[PDB]
Amino acid sequence: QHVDAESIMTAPKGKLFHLQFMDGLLRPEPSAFDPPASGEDMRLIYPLQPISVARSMRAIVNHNEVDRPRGAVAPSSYEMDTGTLSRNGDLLYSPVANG
Amino acid sequence: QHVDAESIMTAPKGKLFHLQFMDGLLRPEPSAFDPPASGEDMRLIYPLQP
Amino acid sequence: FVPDVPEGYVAVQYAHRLFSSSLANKRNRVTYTHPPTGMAYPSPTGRPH
Repeated sequence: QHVDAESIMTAPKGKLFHLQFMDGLLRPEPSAFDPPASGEDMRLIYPLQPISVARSMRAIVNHNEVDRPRGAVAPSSYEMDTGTLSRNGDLLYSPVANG
Repeated sequence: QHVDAESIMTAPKGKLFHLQFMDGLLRPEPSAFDPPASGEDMRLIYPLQP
Repeated sequence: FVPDVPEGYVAVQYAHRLFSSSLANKRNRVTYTHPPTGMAYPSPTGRPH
């Protein structure tokens, strides 16, 4: 999809737009000897806030050179602390230190 | 084409073999995230001269 | 018969951390990094005993 700047500057307030963004991390590298292509990709519209707020993980792949790909995101430790049911019925994470 | 080592060690002298060699200079680089393939390429026969 | 391990060998516990993808002559080979020397060997050939 593409959002025209025209509609962005001319929609009534309360229209809910749906912008799309590429994560370029996993984009293929060009072959070393392949001729340059003409053209330049461009982006006119941008967020004012971080967009990937729901992101748990990213780039679950190996890189053949570096120990981990840049921008790779491990899951938070909290996703995996099963913790304990408490006597109340309240859930708890595991104690961080004894006592 | 491929030249079996058997024929190389067992042809009568004066047989003219036709070996082939890859120039690997222009070989494509693998994608950075693509999984390793199993296997190892090998070469048993070599020249003694350029 | 259980063949004895030869004099030059180094004991090494298997671990998923030892093996990895790597570049080596334009191929994504399954490199093994020897825990003592730390050296990476992409090829099954030529690795330390």
